[PDB]
This record gives sequence, structure tokens and C-alpha cells, in this order.
Amino acid sequence: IGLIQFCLSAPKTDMDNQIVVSDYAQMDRVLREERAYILNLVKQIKKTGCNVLLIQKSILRDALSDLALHFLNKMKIMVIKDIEREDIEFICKTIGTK
Amino acid sequence: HRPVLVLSQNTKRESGRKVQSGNINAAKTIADIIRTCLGPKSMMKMLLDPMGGIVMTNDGNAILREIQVQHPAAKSMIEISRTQDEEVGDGTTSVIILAGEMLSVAEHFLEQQMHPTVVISAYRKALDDMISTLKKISIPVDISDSDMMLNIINSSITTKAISRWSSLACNIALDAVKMVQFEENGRKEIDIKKYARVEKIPGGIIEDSCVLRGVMINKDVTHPRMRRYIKNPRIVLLDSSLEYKKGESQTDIEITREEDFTRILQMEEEYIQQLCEDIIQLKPDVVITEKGISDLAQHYLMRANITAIRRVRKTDNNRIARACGARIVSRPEELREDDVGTGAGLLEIKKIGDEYFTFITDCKDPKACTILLRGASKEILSEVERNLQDAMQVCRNVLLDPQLVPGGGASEMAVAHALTEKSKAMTGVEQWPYRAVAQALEVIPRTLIQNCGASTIRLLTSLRAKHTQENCETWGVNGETGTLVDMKELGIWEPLAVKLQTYKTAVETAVLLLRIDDIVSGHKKK
Amino acid sequence: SNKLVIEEAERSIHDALCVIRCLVKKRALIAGGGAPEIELALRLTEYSR
Amino acid sequence: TSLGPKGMDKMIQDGKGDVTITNDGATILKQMQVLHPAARMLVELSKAQ
Amino acid sequence: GPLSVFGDRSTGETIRSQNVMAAASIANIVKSSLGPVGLDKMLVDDIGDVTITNDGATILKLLEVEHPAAKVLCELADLQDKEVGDGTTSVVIIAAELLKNADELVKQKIHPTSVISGYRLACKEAVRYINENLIVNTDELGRDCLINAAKTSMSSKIIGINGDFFANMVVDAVLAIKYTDIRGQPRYPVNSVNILKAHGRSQMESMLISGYALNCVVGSQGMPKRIVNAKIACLDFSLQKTKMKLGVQVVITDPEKLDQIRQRESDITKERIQKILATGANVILTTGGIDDMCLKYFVEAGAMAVRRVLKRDLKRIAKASGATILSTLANLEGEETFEAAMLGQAEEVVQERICDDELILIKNTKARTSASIILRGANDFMCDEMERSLHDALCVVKRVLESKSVVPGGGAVEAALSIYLENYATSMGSREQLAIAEFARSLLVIPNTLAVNAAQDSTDLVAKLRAFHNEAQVNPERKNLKWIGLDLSNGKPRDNKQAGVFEPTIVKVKSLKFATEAAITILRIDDLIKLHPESKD
Repeated sequence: IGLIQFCLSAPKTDMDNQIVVSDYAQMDRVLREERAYILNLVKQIKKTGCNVLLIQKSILRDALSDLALHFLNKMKIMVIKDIEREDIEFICKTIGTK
Repeated sequence: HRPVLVLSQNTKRESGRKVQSGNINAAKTIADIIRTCLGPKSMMKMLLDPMGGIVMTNDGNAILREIQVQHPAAKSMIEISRTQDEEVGDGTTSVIILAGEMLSVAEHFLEQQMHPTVVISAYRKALDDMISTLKKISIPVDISDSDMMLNIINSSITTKAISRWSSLACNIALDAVKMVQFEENGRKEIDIKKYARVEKIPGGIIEDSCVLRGVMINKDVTHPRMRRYIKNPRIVLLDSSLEYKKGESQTDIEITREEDFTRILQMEEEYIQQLCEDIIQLKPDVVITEKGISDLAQHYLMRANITAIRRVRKTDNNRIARACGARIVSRPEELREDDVGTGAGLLEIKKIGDEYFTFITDCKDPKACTILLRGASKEILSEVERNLQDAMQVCRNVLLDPQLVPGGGASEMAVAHALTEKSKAMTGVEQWPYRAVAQALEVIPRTLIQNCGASTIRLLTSLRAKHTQENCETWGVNGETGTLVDMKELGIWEPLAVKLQTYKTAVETAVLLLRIDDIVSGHKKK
Repeated sequence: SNKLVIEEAERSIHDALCVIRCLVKKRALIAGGGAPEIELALRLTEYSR
Repeated sequence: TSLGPKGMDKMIQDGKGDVTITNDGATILKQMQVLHPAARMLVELSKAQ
Repeated sequence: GPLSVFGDRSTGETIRSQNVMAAASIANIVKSSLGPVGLDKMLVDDIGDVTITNDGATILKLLEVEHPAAKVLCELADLQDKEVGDGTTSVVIIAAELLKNADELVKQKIHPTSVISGYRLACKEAVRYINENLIVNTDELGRDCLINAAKTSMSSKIIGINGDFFANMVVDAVLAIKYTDIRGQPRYPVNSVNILKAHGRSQMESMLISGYALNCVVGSQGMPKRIVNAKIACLDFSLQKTKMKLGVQVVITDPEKLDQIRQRESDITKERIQKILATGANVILTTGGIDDMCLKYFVEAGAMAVRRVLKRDLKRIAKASGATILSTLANLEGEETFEAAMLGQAEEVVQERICDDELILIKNTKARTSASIILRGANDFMCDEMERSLHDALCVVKRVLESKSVVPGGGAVEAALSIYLENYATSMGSREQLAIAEFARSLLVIPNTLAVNAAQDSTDLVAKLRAFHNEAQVNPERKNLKWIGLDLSNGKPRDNKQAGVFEPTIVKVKSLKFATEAAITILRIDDLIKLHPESKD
């Protein structure tokens, strides 16, 4: 069992982000690289060897993208969503995660 | 002011015999509205519409559906009429009259210390015998005989106000139904709603009406220099526009050089020109679309001597797609020769009442049609439109279920006597309400002889007597003379499907309204 | 079975958990059933005399 | 009437429509909404317990 | 001087009396709809919507109540829906009578906790008695227990026909949806049976569909409306022109590139729709939508495409047809895959006409052979009640299959308790014998109410029933009179085992437990304080 606060979604910085598409093939490049980023995150999770994820509720960023959920389904990883900031101390002592 | 400790505050409750009999009285009130709209001697009812219009009709459903009630039981009888209007055609007036009588005889039994479950049980058993009898007295139909189908439909429009011009209504409906007998995959259907369109233009007389072998739309030419008459056009149907539109993005084009502003404008013009070239690769004569046509598109198509229609509705393009066999194409780059509606007939832009109409008619083998009505005013056109909409429905019933039952009351009498002969061996408490159903069936021939002003004593006694003999079993009411003539000579036959539905709905209507012992009113829902 | 019963059950559990807490804080008990009230009434009277 | 195992429970309905059944004196007093400034001291007393 | 709370204080006999009346006011409603001889209720709301039903839980949830003691009985019915499935009438009748008789005891200076203790003791003993006086499991009766149970429940509803037309559809629909699982759990998920309504033909022309009835239409009138030996593509993404994301902008400095970048918005879409068809898919089912551009490709390809269906419906189709739900693109850093091997099957997919409406049927499905039932009524009023009645019957049969034990109906179980419990009261009768006896006497409200609603003899018909159940217990000759109930159509006793009148054991074991506890809670509301409402602040 793992406890993740990292948002398994598209990359985003604290600064305002804008990506410019100024060519034909550039549009495909934006879509392809984003899919690779999210898949790479799931690959890290599977290589560690977890079975069940506890996902902490996020406000500003999507906690889990639809693409990431599909990838995690293929990895046979069970996901519990919407763990509150008030649940963390109790969960950590009970299960033993960090 | 201290409130009272109550439950269900500001509500009302009624229970007991006041409800058991009250609901029946409500059903009777509905039944009396259209009681005189059954036979061939009906009179017209003029209703003032809450929206400011006027509705003049003698159709049982068109009358009741516009009558608003407050009583929660009267609403049920109105819904029975609205339901029948969608399942069958002329199975309307006789269902409200019959259902009312079945409740009427129930009122007598509820006062005779009979449990509601005994009345309901017996009525359901009677239905099984009423339906069984109808299937035994049926008449086979050879639906390929043009004269049989003419005789059937001529009877079905006799009651309605269109009967004055029966020599026109019969042919209009019979042909329209045949044209929409369309089969593409392995399933036969007769569609008289999506492809049997009825259009009406005030002016002229009913003798000017016809069935159009094709379609018509209330549109003029896109451009005055386009052809207004084409003998045999190649018709292509489009879904897309012929304009330049922004894409679904946040497009921002940086204009920095003197040539950039006007170069963008040139590409906007070239884009429209290029896609307008794509839509003539099929060598069309007529291009019909649904969205705007740019000025450049109007110029280009004019130069190609192509006639265009600007803004046709999706339902109209779906209809012509079957008349001409064209496929609607949503991308000019994927046009195929197989998309062209070949076999089309004449294109003519006509002027009727200072308004232009586009006709595409005389098609080789259309699978869709339009009925064009003319008349003194919108009032007679509304009556004719409604009656033709019914005239097409009776054809579907026979074409899908080719069995008739003698009409004019002969069916209802034969079934009442079939119930009577079986009732002799009931030998139980249900024997009484079982016989009552047989008596309730009489309300139909009783109404028919009343509408013509004839005696209710001499005709009913004589008719009941004639059905005691095994020689004919098809004696009914002559609604024009006021006497009794066997149906083998009158020739008035009705679809089996309408008679089967009439009994099924009438009995179940009574079952619902006899089960209510309490009414509670005044609550809110979330 | 009912929300009213469940809410009262929550309170009943809390009280019982606190009774044990009291025994942990002060590892001594007395007889209930009115014992300290009768004993106080008698001995306090003798004090006041 | 809420002392001992032979006591009874109370129901209180507030001004919003939230109805509760309880025995615990602390949860009774919090819902009674006593106004008098002298008797309200009993509510603070129960908080200490 | 007085309590300084700004509300009202009422204690003692004032609230104790009001609590019983509030319970009786609700019981006075449901007592009239007990047994196969009950009659339907009509409820009308403020705006004019009319509802007709004989379901006790529907009626009570629709009727507004104020007193908190009446809300408890409304919740009590909701417990039966979750725990039992058909017991939504008698659970309130029993509970209200326990309150009435309990009031008569405590007014004699009997402490409320003496009555409560007796009620809990007698209730536990009553359950012990029932579990020792059962009839039979579902192995000796076979199908008979399933048709009998289905007809027993339906006898109280508008579809209570004497024949087996409905009973066969109920039992067969439940048996056709058997799913195995670990540790011997033969699941019957009756919630997967799709029930449809139509104001059309009579009750006797209802359809039993092998497969799934999908409440949608094909739409564009150029697609095939009948496909035989179909491959079904169940997916959950939209088929439309591809939009740019909010965080990505298209900023162009070379006008020559305007056409390629703009055009890509439609090309990237059509590349995908060709590949879900290149696998041989015949019926494409999406919970999203298909725009006018994309509809062309299904028509030209000769494919069926159904849009805007519910996610709960597509998941049931995919499981019944063996398809996997695909929402995106994947398969080991593949750009476009569409999982060609994950298509489902059906022998036939056809759109039919169901009395001036359109319905898509997916027949036989070849994986799980799910079920749907299309009900036919004369009007909307009948159709709504028929749906509820079918649901009840499906649930009762489920309970029979899960809990392989039946008890007699007709009041036989309550009559048996009305004798055993009275004798029990004489064994442990020190102080609670009044509460035990009243608990037992409260049970007779069921055979009493049944006789009244049937317009049959009251005090003589039920008394005769009790004589038969008495002899079975005071003359131990194995007379086997414990399975006798009332025949409300003749006014005579009958053997419910030979008559086939069976109810699941749990319908009565659970009702006694929940009805008793609900009354005990209400019997502890002697004091009530009500505060002034806050309306305008």
C-alpha cells in the first residue's frame, strides 16, 4: 500500500504555462509527449511494485488523469481516491505508509 | 396563535363509498362529451382554444385531449383516449363510450355487497372470451386487390367530415401509404410519419389537391441568374457550409509585414474557392445544403450553371434523400458518384399566392411523398389534414394484420351473445358481473341508433332477436336509413386489430379505476 | 436501525471509553449506587457538630 | 428524571428541525438553550465534566 | 420561576399519549392495504400529479409527516426495502400495535424499562420458535417454491393474475442471471434486469427478452437498423472534431501554414473513426456523442452507431456481450491501437417499434444471456405500478434462492406464536409476564386485519384458526396443524403447504426484530422540548 501526494496528471509549474503550436507536426508532438509523461509516471509506480494506492485530494491540479487511470487499470493497481488532509495521521499509523 | 399538532398539514382525505362511486361518476362525465361523435350522423363541436385559436372537429380524441380537468380520476379517461390515438386510428370514441359503460354496470354491483375483487376478476375473464370470439368471426383479406382496399378505406372515412369528397381522400391516402412501403435491410416497415409529409396552402378547392411524386420545400433560388427549371437534375445533398469559419482553437496570426494583412484575406477567399471546386466534381445540376452559402460560393455555382437552395431543414433533406436516393455528404473531399440522387424528375420554381415554392416531382421511383392540400381557408385544410392522417393509418392496420370483422354494431352484438351462451354455466358469484359485460357491449349499437334519431325499443329488440339465429350472425345497424341490414349487403367491415384493441383497453381501464378506495391530496414532491 | 439510535450509540461508546481513561488517570474506585452520598451526609454532619 | 438506570430519555427539537434523543446531561443542556444568565452557569459546569 | 427556555416544555402523559397517536395515525393508513384483498391508494400532489400504488413504502415516503414519532415508522418501512424487499406493510402494523399495548401497561404504574425488557425477551424467543417450526428448504419443492413465492407476492398487486404468465417471467428472469463467485455465493443480481414501460398493448403481451433492451435510438436515418452476427464495440470517448486544450495556443507567423494546421482539427479525428471500423465492428456504442462529421463514416461503412447512452447501461451490455470498455489509446507506447480483439458479440442487434417509440434490442449476447422485460399497460398509471410490482416479485424470488427456507403465510406463523408465547410467559413470569403476554397478543393484528379487509367474520374466523394451532401444541400427537392459515376467499382455514402459500423465512424474522426495536425507541420519549423556529433570523 502506498500513499501518494504527487499529482498523476499533465505537467504544470507554479508559473503560468503556455505551449505554442506553430507548425503542423508540432500539434502532434504536444499530444504525444504529454501521453509519454503520464505513462512514465505509471511506470515508476509499477516498478516499485505496489498494489493499492491512496491518493490525497488535490485542489489546483487533477489528482489522477483519465489517461493515468486507464494505465493504472492495465497495471492491475487498485486506487482509492479523495483521502483528506485530516486522514493522513490516522492512515499512516494504521497501515504504516509514509 | 399556537398551531394544532397535526400530521400532513393542509391536506385532504376522502375514502369509502364516496370514492368507489365518485370515480365512476367522473368517468361518466368524460364519456358524455363525445357520446354523439360515434355514428355517421355526427355533428361538429367548436372549441375555443386557450391560446386564442379555434378547433372545429368531430374526432373523439381531438375533442377530449383539449379538455382540462381537475378530478384525478377523470384524467385517466382522457389518457386512455390519448393512448389509443397512438396505437390505433379510429379506436377512440368507441373506447371511451365502452369503458364508461363497463364502469356504469360496476356501480350497481358495488352497492350489492360484492367485493371489488369479484367484479374485477369476472371482467378479466370476460375479456378472454371477447377476444377469442373476435378471432373466430374474422374475414380474410387479399391485400393485393385494389378494390378490397378501396372499399375498406372508403368506410373508414365515411364517419369523418371528409366523406363529402371521398372520391379524392381515398386515392390520396391509398397512394401515399404505398409509396412509403420502403425496405432497405431485412425488415419491412410502413412509415407514414417521416416520409408521408402533408403540406397545405390556403386558396383553391379540395379538387385541386394531389399526391406529389416527390417533395416540395418553401424555398426560392439562391441567385436570380440560376435555372428555375431543369428537366432531370443530378441532385447532390450537402451537410456542411460553404463559408470560412474559425477553427476550434485560440488562433492568433501575427501580422508584421505589409503583405501579411492582405495575404491572410486572399487565403480566406481562396479557401472558399477551393472547396467550391470540390462540390462540382460530380457534375451536379442542383446543390442543396442547410447552412450559409458565401458570396463567392454563390458566384462560383452560378458560373457552373448550378441551382442552389440555401437553408433547407434536416427533416426536409432526410425526406428528399428517399425520394431521389441521394446521400448527404458532410465533406466535399469525400464525394462519390454513388451519392448523386439519380432518377429525379422535374425541378420547377412556382409562384403560389405571392410566395415561391420549389417542387421536385415526377421522380422515377421515389420512396417518399408529399400530400399537397388546397382549400377555402386554414380551417377546412386543418380538418382535411387530420382526416387524411387517419386515412393512412387504417391502411397500415390491414396491411400488417389482414383480417376484418363485420362492423356497424354486428361485431359487438355477436360477442355479447357469445358471452351470454357461455354465462349459463358460470354457476358462481362471478356469473352476474360476467353477464353484465355482455350487456355493457350494447352501448355501441345503442349509441348508433340514437345518433340517427331512431327508436331505442324496436331496433334493439329486433336486433337482439335476429342474433338468436345461426343463419347470419352479422346483423347490424344501418346508420343512414335507421333500420337493420345484414353486413353481408352493407359491406361495412372494420380491421380486426382495432376491435381487439378496443376490448383490451376498455376492460383494463375499468380495472384501474375500480381499485381506488382512498384519495389523499395536497402533498408536495421533491 | 435508525439514525436516532446510531447517534445515541456514538455517545454511549464515548462515555465507556472515558470511564477507562478515568481508571488510568486515578487507579482507584469506590462503590456506586449512592454510597458516597450517604457516607458524605453522615460524616459531614458529624463534622459540623 | 435522567438519573440512574431507571431514568428516561429526552427528545429536543431545535429551531431548524433537527430532532435528537439523548440521555447525557451535557447533550441535553446544550440543546435546551437556557436564556437566564444565572442558570446558564449550569451549562458551563457540565462542560467541565 | 419556570424554565427560561423560549420554547414549550411538555412532559409526562402529554407526550407519552401523543407519541402513540402519531404512530396510530400512520398505522391507520397501511392497515387498509394488507393482504390480497386490499385496495389501491391514490395520492395527488399540490401541482396535480396523480400517483396510484399499493406499495406501502412508496405511499409512506410520499406522504408528509410532522411529528418525529411518525418519521420513525416511515424510516421503518425503508429498512424493509433494504433488508427484506416485501414487507413494507406489516412492519408498521406490528410496530404501532406494540406501542399501543405498551402504553396500556405503563399507565398502570409499570416502569417503561420493565415493558422494554419483556419485549426484547419475547422477541428473541419468538425468533427461536420460528427457526424450529419451519416447513421446508427449496430443494424438495424445486421450481414450485419459486412460482408460488412469485405469485404469493403479486397477489397483492394490480398484476395479481391467477395464471402463471407473470410468474414465469419473474422466476426465469432471476434464474437466467446466475453469477458464481468464491466461497459459494450464487449471486442473482436482479438489479441488472432492465424493466421497460409502454402505454400500449394489454398486460398479457409483455415481452421477456433474452439479451438487453437498450433505451436509445440509432438516430441518423441512413444506418442499418438490423444487423445479424454483430461485433459490438463498447467505448467511452467522443467522436468529434478535436479541440485544443486550454493551456495550448496556436500562434502562427507564416500564413502558408494556416491550412495544414486548421485542417488537422478534422483529420486527426477521422483517422481514429476509421480504425474502430477496420477491426470489423458492426455496432458502436458510446456514452458521449457523435457529431455530424463523424456520422457520415458509420453510414458509408454500413455500421450502426448509438450515441448518448448511460454509462450504467453500456457496462451491462459489455459484460453480457463479452466486450471491454475502452476509453483511450494504449498498448505499450502504441499511438493508435483500439484493442481489436476486445469486441463483443450478439446474434442480432435490431431497432424495433414499441407502440410509437423506438427501442434497440441486443439479442442473446453469447456470454451471459442477460434479461430484460418490457411491460405493457393501458396507460401511464398502470405502467408505473406494474414496474414496481415486477421489481417486488423479482426481489422476493431472489430471497427464496439465497435463503433456502420458507414459512407458511396466511397468518399461520403469527397464530403459532400467539399460542407458544402465551405458554412461555408462564415459565419465566415473575414481573414481565404482562409485557410478554402483550407482545404475543400484539401479533394477532395480522389475522385480524386480514379478515376485516376481506369482509369476513372477525372474532370467530381468527379464533378458529387459533384452535388449530393450540391443538398442535397442547396435544403432542403430531397433528401438523402448524401450517394452517386463513382462506380469505371462502372464510375457512386452509393448509398453506398444500395451497402453496410460501413466504421467505427472513420476511418475518427480520420484521419482528426491526419492528420491536423501533417501538422500544419510541417508548422512551416521555419528555419533549420544542424550540421556536428560526425563519427570518
